[PDB]
Amino acid sequence: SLPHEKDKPVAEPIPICSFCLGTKEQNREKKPEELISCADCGNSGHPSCLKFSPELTVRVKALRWQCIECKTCSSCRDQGKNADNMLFCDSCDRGFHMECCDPPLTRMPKGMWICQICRP
Amino acid sequence: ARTKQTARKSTGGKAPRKQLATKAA
Ligand SMILES: [Zn+2]
Ligand SMILES: [Zn+2]
Ligand SMILES: [Zn+2]
Ligand SMILES: [Zn+2]
Repeated sequence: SLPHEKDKPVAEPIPICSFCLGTKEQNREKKPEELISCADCGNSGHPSCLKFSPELTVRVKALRWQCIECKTCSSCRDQGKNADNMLFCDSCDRGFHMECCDPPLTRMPKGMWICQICRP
Repeated sequence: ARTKQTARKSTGGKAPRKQLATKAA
């Protein structure tokens, strides 16, 4: 929904789960499950292999979702030296550097964390 | 909270790339 998300083209999806090597026809429980695919690299995974809740799955499927390694901070659009400590929203899975949150964070939030776009 | 680092660990490792290639072939 962000302007810079409506604007970056989407890479061709790979129709194989990077984690279990199944397709949309077979996840780890040998049942069909649609894949989610990274908009930048095209790699895909079952939501069940990504450990996404059903609610989070619905939301990321409607967004320009990025995999763990491709994730860029939604504020500064960078990864940078602090990329490994980038927070992932538990509602939309967007990434934010702690220093790029509104308000900026000095310490890691405890428990489930929802980003500045998602909180009412 | 979830970070890139902790998500990498909690999710579990990806399958071997060579096996992902023999699948896609
Ligand atoms: Zn899978
Ligand atoms: Zn990616
Ligand atoms: Zn940032
Ligand atoms: Zn969010």
